[PDB]
Amino acid sequence: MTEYKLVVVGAGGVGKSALTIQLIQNHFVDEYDPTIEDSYRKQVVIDGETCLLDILDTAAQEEYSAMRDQYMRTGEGFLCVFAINNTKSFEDIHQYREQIKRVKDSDDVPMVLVGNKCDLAARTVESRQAQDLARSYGIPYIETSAKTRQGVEDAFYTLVREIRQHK
Ligand SMILES: Nc1nc2c(ncn2[C@@H]2O[C@H](COP(=O)(O)OP(=O)(O)NP(=O)(O)O)[C@@H](O)[C@H]2O)c(=O)[nH]1
Ligand SMILES: [Mg+2]
Ligand SMILES: [Mg+2]
Repeated sequence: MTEYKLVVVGAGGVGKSALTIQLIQNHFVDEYDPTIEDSYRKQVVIDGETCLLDILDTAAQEEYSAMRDQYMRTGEGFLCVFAINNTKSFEDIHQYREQIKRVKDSDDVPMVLVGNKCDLAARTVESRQAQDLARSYGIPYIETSAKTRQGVEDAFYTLVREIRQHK
């Protein structure tokens, strides 16, 4: 069946790991501690088709990762995550996108912009601002909470559909 290589990127603390674990966790382990970069597998049916998702949870740009360029080459679609209470993380999206362009040599790489931590009242990035940004790149914008689980499935499955539509 169809395998998708997905990569989760973004600034430190935005919830890259929390999102990934929320999607892929089977709850055998009650609380799972993800301190390192790692890969995780999830089998899912999307629009009638059984997909195997291979999901790479990455470190922020400021962290050293030897395989960084290679996993961006491998990656077929990217969740570009910022937190709605962290303006710097939203501003850093430009840099994550540029890194993906640098490696893959394309302006048309499948991506979804994800405003995480939407359960929090203390918002500093308005949804309209992020919609405008996503529209300028021709990518979807999805808000999520890794805590309440709102939007998590939508974010990842939307990314899969972007990859499929890119073909
Ligand atoms: N309120 C709230 N907190 C969240 C949400 N997602 C993650 N967090 C919290 O934000 C902190 C960072 O989460 P984490 O999953 O480690 O983020 P990360 O982007 O993987 N961090 P790192 O870059 O260090 O790997 C944790 O305290 C986590 O519980 C969310 O949707 N809502
Ligand atoms: Mg993490
Ligand atoms: Mg406000």
